[PDB]
Amino acid sequence: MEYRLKAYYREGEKPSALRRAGKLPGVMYNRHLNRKVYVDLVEFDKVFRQASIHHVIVLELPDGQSLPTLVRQVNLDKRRRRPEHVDFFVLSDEPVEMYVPLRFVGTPAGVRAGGVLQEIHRDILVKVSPRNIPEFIEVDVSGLEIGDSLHASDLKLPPGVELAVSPEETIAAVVPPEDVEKLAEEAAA
Amino acid sequence: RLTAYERRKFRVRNRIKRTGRLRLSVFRSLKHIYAQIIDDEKGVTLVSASSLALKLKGNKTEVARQVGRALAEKALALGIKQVAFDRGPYKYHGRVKALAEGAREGGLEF
Amino acid sequence: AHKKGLGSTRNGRDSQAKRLGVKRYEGQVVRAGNILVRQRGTRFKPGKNVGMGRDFTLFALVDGVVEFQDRGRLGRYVHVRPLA
Amino acid sequence: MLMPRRMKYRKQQRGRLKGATKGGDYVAFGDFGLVALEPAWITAQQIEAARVAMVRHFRRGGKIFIRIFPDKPYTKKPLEVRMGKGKGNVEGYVAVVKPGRVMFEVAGVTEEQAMEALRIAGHKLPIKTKIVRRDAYDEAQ
RNA sequence: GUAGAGCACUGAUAGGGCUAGGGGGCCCACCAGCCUACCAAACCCUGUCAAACUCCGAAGGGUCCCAGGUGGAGCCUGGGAGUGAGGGCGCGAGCGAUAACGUCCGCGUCCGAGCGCGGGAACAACCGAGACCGCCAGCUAAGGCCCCCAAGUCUGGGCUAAGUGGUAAAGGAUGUGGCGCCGCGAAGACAGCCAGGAGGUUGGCUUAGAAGCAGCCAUCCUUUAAAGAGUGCGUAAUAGCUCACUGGUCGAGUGGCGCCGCGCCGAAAAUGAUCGGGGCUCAAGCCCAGCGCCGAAGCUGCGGGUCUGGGGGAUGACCC
RNA sequence: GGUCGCCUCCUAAAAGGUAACGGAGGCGCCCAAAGGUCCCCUCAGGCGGGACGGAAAUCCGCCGGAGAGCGCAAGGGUAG
RNA sequence: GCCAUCGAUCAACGGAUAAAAGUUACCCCGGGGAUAACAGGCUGAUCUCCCCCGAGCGUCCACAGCGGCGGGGAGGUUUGGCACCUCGAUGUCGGCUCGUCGCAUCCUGGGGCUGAAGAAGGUCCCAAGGGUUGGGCUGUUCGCCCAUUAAAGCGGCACG
RNA sequence: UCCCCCGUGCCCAUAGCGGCGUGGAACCACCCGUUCCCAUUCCGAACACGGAAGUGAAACGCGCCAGCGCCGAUGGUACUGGGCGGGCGACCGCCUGGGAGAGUAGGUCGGUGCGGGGGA
Ligand SMILES: [Mg+2]
Ligand SMILES: [Mg+2]
Ligand SMILES: [Mg+2]
Ligand SMILES: [Mg+2]
Ligand SMILES: [Mg+2]
Ligand SMILES: [Mg+2]
Ligand SMILES: [Mg+2]
Ligand SMILES: [Mg+2]
Ligand SMILES: [Mg+2]
Ligand SMILES: [Mg+2]
Ligand SMILES: [Mg+2]
Ligand SMILES: [Mg+2]
Ligand SMILES: [Mg+2]
Ligand SMILES: [Mg+2]
Ligand SMILES: [Mg+2]
Ligand SMILES: [Mg+2]
Ligand SMILES: [Mg+2]
Ligand SMILES: [Mg+2]
Ligand SMILES: [Mg+2]
Ligand SMILES: [Mg+2]
Ligand SMILES: [Mg+2]
Ligand SMILES: [Mg+2]
Ligand SMILES: [Mg+2]
Ligand SMILES: [Mg+2]
Ligand SMILES: [Mg+2]
Ligand SMILES: [Mg+2]
Ligand SMILES: [Mg+2]
Ligand SMILES: [Mg+2]
Ligand SMILES: [Mg+2]
Ligand SMILES: [Mg+2]
Ligand SMILES: [Mg+2]
Ligand SMILES: [Mg+2]
Ligand SMILES: [Mg+2]
Ligand SMILES: [Mg+2]
Ligand SMILES: [Mg+2]
Ligand SMILES: [Mg+2]
Ligand SMILES: [Mg+2]
Ligand SMILES: [Mg+2]
Ligand SMILES: [Mg+2]
Ligand SMILES: [Mg+2]
Ligand SMILES: [Mg+2]
Ligand SMILES: [Mg+2]
Ligand SMILES: [Mg+2]
Ligand SMILES: [Mg+2]
Ligand SMILES: [Mg+2]
Ligand SMILES: [Mg+2]
Ligand SMILES: [Mg+2]
Ligand SMILES: [Mg+2]
Ligand SMILES: [Mg+2]
Ligand SMILES: [Mg+2]
Ligand SMILES: [Mg+2]
Ligand SMILES: [Mg+2]
Ligand SMILES: [Mg+2]
Ligand SMILES: [Mg+2]
Ligand SMILES: [Mg+2]
Ligand SMILES: [Mg+2]
Ligand SMILES: [Mg+2]
Ligand SMILES: [Mg+2]
Ligand SMILES: [Mg+2]
Ligand SMILES: [Mg+2]
Ligand SMILES: [Mg+2]
Ligand SMILES: [Mg+2]
Ligand SMILES: [Mg+2]
Ligand SMILES: [Mg+2]
Ligand SMILES: [Mg+2]
Ligand SMILES: [Mg+2]
Ligand SMILES: [Mg+2]
Ligand SMILES: [Mg+2]
Ligand SMILES: [Mg+2]
Ligand SMILES: [Mg+2]
Ligand SMILES: [Mg+2]
Ligand SMILES: [Mg+2]
Ligand SMILES: [Mg+2]
Ligand SMILES: [Mg+2]
Ligand SMILES: [Mg+2]
Ligand SMILES: [Mg+2]
Ligand SMILES: [Mg+2]
Ligand SMILES: [Mg+2]
Ligand SMILES: [Mg+2]
Ligand SMILES: [Mg+2]
Ligand SMILES: [Mg+2]
Ligand SMILES: [Mg+2]
Ligand SMILES: [Mg+2]
Ligand SMILES: [Mg+2]
Ligand SMILES: [Mg+2]
Ligand SMILES: [Mg+2]
Ligand SMILES: [Mg+2]
Ligand SMILES: [Mg+2]
Ligand SMILES: [Mg+2]
Ligand SMILES: [Mg+2]
Ligand SMILES: [Mg+2]
Ligand SMILES: [Mg+2]
Ligand SMILES: [Mg+2]
Ligand SMILES: [Mg+2]
Ligand SMILES: [Mg+2]
Ligand SMILES: [Mg+2]
Ligand SMILES: [Mg+2]
Ligand SMILES: [Mg+2]
Ligand SMILES: [Mg+2]
Ligand SMILES: [Mg+2]
Ligand SMILES: [Mg+2]
Ligand SMILES: [Mg+2]
Ligand SMILES: [Mg+2]
Ligand SMILES: [Mg+2]
Ligand SMILES: [Mg+2]
Ligand SMILES: [Mg+2]
Ligand SMILES: [Mg+2]
Ligand SMILES: [Mg+2]
Ligand SMILES: [Mg+2]
Ligand SMILES: [Mg+2]
Ligand SMILES: [Mg+2]
Ligand SMILES: [Mg+2]
Ligand SMILES: [Mg+2]
Ligand SMILES: [Mg+2]
Ligand SMILES: [Mg+2]
Ligand SMILES: [Mg+2]
Ligand SMILES: [Mg+2]
Ligand SMILES: [Mg+2]
Ligand SMILES: [Mg+2]
Ligand SMILES: [Mg+2]
Ligand SMILES: [Mg+2]
Ligand SMILES: [Mg+2]
Ligand SMILES: [Mg+2]
Ligand SMILES: [Mg+2]
Ligand SMILES: [Mg+2]
Ligand SMILES: [Mg+2]
Ligand SMILES: [Mg+2]
Ligand SMILES: [Mg+2]
Ligand SMILES: [Mg+2]
Ligand SMILES: [Mg+2]
Ligand SMILES: [Mg+2]
Ligand SMILES: [Mg+2]
Ligand SMILES: [Mg+2]
Ligand SMILES: [Mg+2]
Ligand SMILES: [Mg+2]
Ligand SMILES: [Mg+2]
Ligand SMILES: [Mg+2]
Ligand SMILES: [Mg+2]
Ligand SMILES: [Mg+2]
Ligand SMILES: [Mg+2]
Ligand SMILES: [Mg+2]
Ligand SMILES: [Mg+2]
Ligand SMILES: [Mg+2]
Ligand SMILES: [Mg+2]
Ligand SMILES: [Mg+2]
Ligand SMILES: [Mg+2]
Ligand SMILES: [Mg+2]
Ligand SMILES: [Mg+2]
Ligand SMILES: [Mg+2]
Ligand SMILES: [Mg+2]
Ligand SMILES: [Mg+2]
Ligand SMILES: [Mg+2]
Ligand SMILES: [Mg+2]
Ligand SMILES: [Mg+2]
Ligand SMILES: [Mg+2]
Ligand SMILES: [Mg+2]
Ligand SMILES: [Mg+2]
Ligand SMILES: [Mg+2]
Ligand SMILES: [Mg+2]
Ligand SMILES: [Mg+2]
Ligand SMILES: [Mg+2]
Ligand SMILES: [Mg+2]
Ligand SMILES: [Mg+2]
Ligand SMILES: [Mg+2]
Ligand SMILES: [Mg+2]
Ligand SMILES: [Mg+2]
Ligand SMILES: [Mg+2]
Ligand SMILES: [Mg+2]
Ligand SMILES: [Mg+2]
Ligand SMILES: [Mg+2]
Ligand SMILES: [Mg+2]
Ligand SMILES: [Mg+2]
Ligand SMILES: [Mg+2]
Ligand SMILES: [Mg+2]
Ligand SMILES: [Mg+2]
Ligand SMILES: [Mg+2]
Ligand SMILES: [Mg+2]
Ligand SMILES: [Mg+2]
Ligand SMILES: [Mg+2]
Ligand SMILES: [Mg+2]
Ligand SMILES: [Mg+2]
Ligand SMILES: [Mg+2]
Ligand SMILES: [Mg+2]
Ligand SMILES: [Mg+2]
Ligand SMILES: [Mg+2]
Ligand SMILES: [Mg+2]
Ligand SMILES: [Mg+2]
Ligand SMILES: [Mg+2]
Ligand SMILES: [Mg+2]
Ligand SMILES: [Mg+2]
Ligand SMILES: [Mg+2]
Ligand SMILES: [Mg+2]
Ligand SMILES: [Mg+2]
Ligand SMILES: [Mg+2]
Ligand SMILES: [Mg+2]
Ligand SMILES: [Mg+2]
Ligand SMILES: [Mg+2]
Ligand SMILES: [Mg+2]
Ligand SMILES: [Mg+2]
Ligand SMILES: [Mg+2]
Ligand SMILES: [Mg+2]
Ligand SMILES: [Mg+2]
Ligand SMILES: [Mg+2]
Ligand SMILES: [Mg+2]
Ligand SMILES: [Mg+2]
Ligand SMILES: [Mg+2]
Ligand SMILES: [Mg+2]
Ligand SMILES: [Mg+2]
Ligand SMILES: [Mg+2]
Ligand SMILES: [Mg+2]
Ligand SMILES: [Mg+2]
Ligand SMILES: [Mg+2]
Ligand SMILES: [Mg+2]
Ligand SMILES: [Mg+2]
Ligand SMILES: [Mg+2]
Ligand SMILES: [Mg+2]
Ligand SMILES: [Mg+2]
Ligand SMILES: [Mg+2]
Ligand SMILES: [Mg+2]
Ligand SMILES: [Mg+2]
Ligand SMILES: [Mg+2]
Ligand SMILES: [Mg+2]
Ligand SMILES: [Mg+2]
Ligand SMILES: [Mg+2]
Ligand SMILES: [Mg+2]
Ligand SMILES: [Mg+2]
Ligand SMILES: [Mg+2]
Ligand SMILES: [Mg+2]
Ligand SMILES: [Mg+2]
Ligand SMILES: [Mg+2]
Ligand SMILES: [Mg+2]
Ligand SMILES: [Mg+2]
Repeated sequence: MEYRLKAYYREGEKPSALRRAGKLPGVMYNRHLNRKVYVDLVEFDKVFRQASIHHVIVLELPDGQSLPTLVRQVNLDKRRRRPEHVDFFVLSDEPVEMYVPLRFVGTPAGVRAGGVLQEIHRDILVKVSPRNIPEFIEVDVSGLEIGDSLHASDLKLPPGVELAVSPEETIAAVVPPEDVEKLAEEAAA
Repeated sequence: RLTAYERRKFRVRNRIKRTGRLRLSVFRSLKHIYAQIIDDEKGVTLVSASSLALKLKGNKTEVARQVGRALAEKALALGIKQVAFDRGPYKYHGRVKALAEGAREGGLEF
Repeated sequence: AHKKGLGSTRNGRDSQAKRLGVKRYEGQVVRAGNILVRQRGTRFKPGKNVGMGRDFTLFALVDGVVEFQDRGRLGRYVHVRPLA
Repeated sequence: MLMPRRMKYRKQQRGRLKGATKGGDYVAFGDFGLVALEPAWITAQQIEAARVAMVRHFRRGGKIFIRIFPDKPYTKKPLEVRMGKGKGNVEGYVAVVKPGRVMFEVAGVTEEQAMEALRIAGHKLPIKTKIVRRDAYDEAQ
């Protein structure tokens, strides 16, 4: 739940060049600092797949620095569906907003009834200090029948963690399945 | 959001400001009345007369007349003679009127 | 042979172009009377030495130099600074 | 059959199809999606056709998402008539799709099940397509 | 106020939440409790769409001032016109069918009038280039350098095996080279070899037995180095008989997924064929790098003509 | 067959202008107040409360920048 | 005359007269390939042919024979679109005569699968060498019908 | 020449909504009264006049806090003036200059001019 990844500085070098040279341009900022950076693409990839916005990534800077960062945002090539830039948000002692992976557990009554659990939110935005960033946030989705749902206003919350959205943000629900016989009255429509 | 107070103010003030003359503005508190003369080009008061500053008293209307008269004295001295009357949110009547009437025979051209 | 039951067109017209717009710009020298802006409504407002005609036309009242101004919520204004 | 309930205007100019997709480029609902590789006017017939194909494939089960909608009126002048004398009539609606646009999504159906179903769907579409899995990249968007 | 983008307005919009009302059942009705895998206004979240939507908004474009700019520039007055069928190409739109050597506009260009010159086989408008005249001199452009046909059968480095090159799509494939990621592995794997691979199936059943193998009927339990109420063959049927499977043996690599380069199929026409032809396969094809050279009426050299300007003339004639 | 003049919007490619038997709509009137001026006032809509009285008549309260109104089509403008 | 003002669906709205509809195959002249009908050409919507998908049918079994909803092409026979050659003339259907070429093959030849027992048939592949009848009806092309046949192919050639 | 208040402009929400607190010496406001001037399609609500018993409750001024609203980089990308290349073709790609919108970090409970009154 704490990852490393080597980073490097950059100035004039054109992003285009850097990309077709297998690196990935980025940036590194918080209220106090802001620095153009780049990482190895293939190296970022393997890390980011696991870490995501959810877990802290530590940037090994050339000047021997080791910075705690969250990935704040990631810019995609629309055509290619492939990363073209990264934002690294350097953590400070301060509390920070962030997305924490929800973990639904227990197979819902509705899923058994033949429905399907639509996982509306997969992470939830939260105020929390770095030293105490949680991860798996369990959710009993088991009592959920078809036509029911639960909201943010129904979450575990480890201590020292703020429901940083509307409480009424609907978290997940259970929806009736696709069904071939529905096509009948869809034809009768 | 706006009070009818404010709406009147803008409405009568803007019209006068367009004529480009000097502006005789007026404030009419429950206890006093004040009148300053303004160059809206530069945004500056050229001369001012008031009840509080005059250390004056003796029935509001009769008082008001004098502050006008006094206003003209200091005005004409400076060179001011041509002027336009900002009657503010107040109906041209009574106290405000008296200020005008005084400032008139006091020498101001308006 | 060819020319079969075709159709018609229930519309297909327009009005004449009205040549609206700003006619003199910031920094342009102008004679009193010069048309400064042709417009519909006050897309611009008359400022210093600028009058407005019945169809919202903005013209100079003095010989001078045209000057523009955006006063935010109070609208945009065309002025004419006279020249000494 | 998709089409607007109501319409501000009945006929609509054709337009070009410049650039990559404007947005709707990341998976947002299910686990797998179908992505447009080349641009096209996707007919309301095709949308529906793909939809049915998936439905049918995993008979009763899973949920299908449809991230495209035909709001563009498609015109056609009658057969064997000449140019001019007005614009043709509306004869259907299309959805303008561009490369990168995820068009369908599925969920709550096994990985193998999703793969075949989305695959069949693409066969109905007039363009080249690719299937994709929900990524860390998608959830980041 | 466009391209882009955006949803704040006007509309559109999929899912979810929330929630007036509407519908089905219940209570049963008189009013009220209804609860609702149905329909759904407003509203909220996710996710989008629009020439006649815009909270936003470039690049550009326009005009003004200052500066450069002496040009077959510019401005004023007047004499003489011709033109008022245009077209192709690039780009931006409408119409059309995201047809047309289509049509209608806009910006540019060329043909028109440059059907004069080089290239593109041939070819107004594509690439190169604006032809005053002469030369058996030179340099270059595009395009080329194996022969027709001027110049490298030049030099490195890859790919292609289809004559692809030498003109087509969805989509199909153990083509081929190159990158990856994923399990397997000598804690002897993959390929075959291989002793083994009894059912108390007394299948719940079956009827001229329809006792594992028409009969998609819990779809048993055993001895374990491993043997399924069965992956199969003679059957409506007993025999027979493969597979699963562990077991050694073998000894060193094997399996699956993804991306890139180049190629294969899909690929049927009417007088005789063909990449212009011959012909071409570590190329005479494709891609990367380098050094040469060929070549147009362009540019240069030499001679001459004429127009304009500026000098000369310390004058016309003439001269530079 | 349709059209023929005028106006509004788009097409129109961010100055002006710009075509098609391209996409949508209007006009051939009107007002002695719907004109001039001085003075005063501020909408629509929502929620709550209120005899007859309702979705909506008139009254009270709180909210509200303009989504109302501006004779007429549309645009622009507009409660300073 | 001057000044003010009135009479215009002069609406074909820059308004030809104060005052005006048809017809010609009985027709004529000047022009136009600036412009239609024939044919060519570009296009290929329509037309014909061939594919991709595999929903489902075929007792059983997606693929013997079939192929929902949809998707991609080839051809240039049909009807069109466009108006590029031709209006100082490119004669237009069917028949006859003479053919010749294409092959997406009607027959004959060689094959694969078959829900191929055999005989037959179905479907696909190869193959253009040769062959592909005579009548009734209608101007007919097309089409129906009679009698046969190994078969009574379809297209191009200015619908030769 | 620092502080508070009053009138008035300018910048036009970083200034606003909302919340909590503070202020009556002075100013200002509500306040007191309807004789007079003036006034209400009814009402001294408003406008107006004569006042000063009361109060900062309202309003207003000044603070404080970031729920709302508003502002919002850097980095990257879209698009693009100009110049090019690949592909039969649909469309892609390169150099050069310019460069958004969204979103991220983050900012904000205003800043200033002229006059008047009152302070230390
Ligand atoms: Mg390390
Ligand atoms: Mg800071
Ligand atoms: Mg690497
Ligand atoms: Mg550390
Ligand atoms: Mg369960
Ligand atoms: Mg629901
Ligand atoms: Mg239906
Ligand atoms: Mg329906
Ligand atoms: Mg407001
Ligand atoms: Mg008012
Ligand atoms: Mg007002
Ligand atoms: Mg000022
Ligand atoms: Mg006294
Ligand atoms: Mg007197
Ligand atoms: Mg005087
Ligand atoms: Mg015809
Ligand atoms: Mg007709
Ligand atoms: Mg009609
Ligand atoms: Mg117009
Ligand atoms: Mg005009
Ligand atoms: Mg026009
Ligand atoms: Mg005026
Ligand atoms: Mg005007
Ligand atoms: Mg300025
Ligand atoms: Mg300003
Ligand atoms: Mg404003
Ligand atoms: Mg204003
Ligand atoms: Mg305004
Ligand atoms: Mg609908
Ligand atoms: Mg396009
Ligand atoms: Mg784009
Ligand atoms: Mg693009
Ligand atoms: Mg691009
Ligand atoms: Mg898009
Ligand atoms: Mg799930
Ligand atoms: Mg499933
Ligand atoms: Mg497809
Ligand atoms: Mg994926
Ligand atoms: Mg993944
Ligand atoms: Mg998220
Ligand atoms: Mg705008
Ligand atoms: Mg505009
Ligand atoms: Mg708005
Ligand atoms: Mg609007
Ligand atoms: Mg709306
Ligand atoms: Mg809506
Ligand atoms: Mg919805
Ligand atoms: Mg809903
Ligand atoms: Mg009901
Ligand atoms: Mg009932
Ligand atoms: Mg009842
Ligand atoms: Mg009862
Ligand atoms: Mg009831
Ligand atoms: Mg009753
Ligand atoms: Mg009853
Ligand atoms: Mg209930
Ligand atoms: Mg527009
Ligand atoms: Mg637009
Ligand atoms: Mg902005
Ligand atoms: Mg803004
Ligand atoms: Mg702007
Ligand atoms: Mg800018
Ligand atoms: Mg600009
Ligand atoms: Mg100059
Ligand atoms: Mg002439
Ligand atoms: Mg002329
Ligand atoms: Mg003419
Ligand atoms: Mg012409
Ligand atoms: Mg031209
Ligand atoms: Mg041209
Ligand atoms: Mg061409
Ligand atoms: Mg072209
Ligand atoms: Mg298009
Ligand atoms: Mg198309
Ligand atoms: Mg096209
Ligand atoms: Mg074409
Ligand atoms: Mg087409
Ligand atoms: Mg074209
Ligand atoms: Mg075109
Ligand atoms: Mg041009
Ligand atoms: Mg030439
Ligand atoms: Mg030329
Ligand atoms: Mg010629
Ligand atoms: Mg040439
Ligand atoms: Mg040539
Ligand atoms: Mg050629
Ligand atoms: Mg020629
Ligand atoms: Mg040509
Ligand atoms: Mg030639
Ligand atoms: Mg030529
Ligand atoms: Mg060339
Ligand atoms: Mg070139
Ligand atoms: Mg040279
Ligand atoms: Mg040379
Ligand atoms: Mg060149
Ligand atoms: Mg060269
Ligand atoms: Mg050669
Ligand atoms: Mg030669
Ligand atoms: Mg040679
Ligand atoms: Mg071959
Ligand atoms: Mg070849
Ligand atoms: Mg070649
Ligand atoms: Mg080619
Ligand atoms: Mg070819
Ligand atoms: Mg080729
Ligand atoms: Mg291909
Ligand atoms: Mg393959
Ligand atoms: Mg494969
Ligand atoms: Mg493979
Ligand atoms: Mg390959
Ligand atoms: Mg690895
Ligand atoms: Mg691993
Ligand atoms: Mg494996
Ligand atoms: Mg591994
Ligand atoms: Mg071991
Ligand atoms: Mg068996
Ligand atoms: Mg059976
Ligand atoms: Mg059991
Ligand atoms: Mg036996
Ligand atoms: Mg046996
Ligand atoms: Mg993979
Ligand atoms: Mg790769
Ligand atoms: Mg890859
Ligand atoms: Mg091929
Ligand atoms: Mg050759
Ligand atoms: Mg050659
Ligand atoms: Mg050859
Ligand atoms: Mg020459
Ligand atoms: Mg020469
Ligand atoms: Mg000579
Ligand atoms: Mg010479
Ligand atoms: Mg000289
Ligand atoms: Mg001389
Ligand atoms: Mg008529
Ligand atoms: Mg323009
Ligand atoms: Mg009336
Ligand atoms: Mg009044
Ligand atoms: Mg009033
Ligand atoms: Mg109301
Ligand atoms: Mg009410
Ligand atoms: Mg009521
Ligand atoms: Mg009643
Ligand atoms: Mg009321
Ligand atoms: Mg509105
Ligand atoms: Mg109303
Ligand atoms: Mg307004
Ligand atoms: Mg309005
Ligand atoms: Mg305002
Ligand atoms: Mg006279
Ligand atoms: Mg008429
Ligand atoms: Mg009439
Ligand atoms: Mg006429
Ligand atoms: Mg006449
Ligand atoms: Mg005449
Ligand atoms: Mg006769
Ligand atoms: Mg005759
Ligand atoms: Mg003829
Ligand atoms: Mg011909
Ligand atoms: Mg066509
Ligand atoms: Mg048809
Ligand atoms: Mg085919
Ligand atoms: Mg069946
Ligand atoms: Mg079978
Ligand atoms: Mg099946
Ligand atoms: Mg098949
Ligand atoms: Mg059907
Ligand atoms: Mg088709
Ligand atoms: Mg053809
Ligand atoms: Mg033909
Ligand atoms: Mg044709
Ligand atoms: Mg033409
Ligand atoms: Mg032509
Ligand atoms: Mg004849
Ligand atoms: Mg005969
Ligand atoms: Mg014949
Ligand atoms: Mg045959
Ligand atoms: Mg045969
Ligand atoms: Mg056979
Ligand atoms: Mg048989
Ligand atoms: Mg078949
Ligand atoms: Mg033959
Ligand atoms: Mg033959
Ligand atoms: Mg034959
Ligand atoms: Mg016969
Ligand atoms: Mg006959
Ligand atoms: Mg006959
Ligand atoms: Mg017939
Ligand atoms: Mg016959
Ligand atoms: Mg027979
Ligand atoms: Mg016969
Ligand atoms: Mg023939
Ligand atoms: Mg023909
Ligand atoms: Mg014929
Ligand atoms: Mg023909
Ligand atoms: Mg024939
Ligand atoms: Mg101080
Ligand atoms: Mg201030
Ligand atoms: Mg400021
Ligand atoms: Mg504000
Ligand atoms: Mg609050
Ligand atoms: Mg608070
Ligand atoms: Mg408190
Ligand atoms: Mg406090
Ligand atoms: Mg306190
Ligand atoms: Mg006191
Ligand atoms: Mg008294
Ligand atoms: Mg009395
Ligand atoms: Mg009285
Ligand atoms: Mg009065
Ligand atoms: Mg009275
Ligand atoms: Mg009354
Ligand atoms: Mg009255
Ligand atoms: Mg307060
Ligand atoms: Mg707070
Ligand atoms: Mg905030
Ligand atoms: Mg703003
Ligand atoms: Mg930036
Ligand atoms: Mg940049
Ligand atoms: Mg560019
Ligand atoms: Mg460009
Ligand atoms: Mg190009
Ligand atoms: Mg090319
Ligand atoms: Mg490309
Ligand atoms: Mg380049
Ligand atoms: Mg370049
Ligand atoms: Mg740049
Ligand atoms: Mg650039
Ligand atoms: Mg703060
Ligand atoms: Mg604030
Ligand atoms: Mg505040
Ligand atoms: Mg402060
Ligand atoms: Mg200062």
